Amino acid sequence: MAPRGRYGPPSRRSENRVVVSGLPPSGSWQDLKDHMREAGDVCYADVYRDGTGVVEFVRKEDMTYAVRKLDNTKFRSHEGETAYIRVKVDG
RNA sequence: UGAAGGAC
Repeated sequence: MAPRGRYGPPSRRSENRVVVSGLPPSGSWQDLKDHMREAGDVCYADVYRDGTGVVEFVRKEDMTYAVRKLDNTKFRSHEGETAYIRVKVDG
């Protein structure tokens, strides 16, 4: 998606970010959108390969919704396993 | 996170 082969804003940018912690080592930015889609129209995510990452939606209200209904609930990844996530406000 | 995105 609109690559540049160099450092910079990855692909979808944001406005209303929230952390996603407790994530399995299987997680990635690609799978975070494929699941927070429940909370709303997530458009960007980022991952730190260490059990933490971030995600954002087209509307800031869908974000606080993702850390009140999609916090402390199941999440899934391409590796074939699942774990809870502890969404946070941002950091 | 050696530098970005659909990676599988």
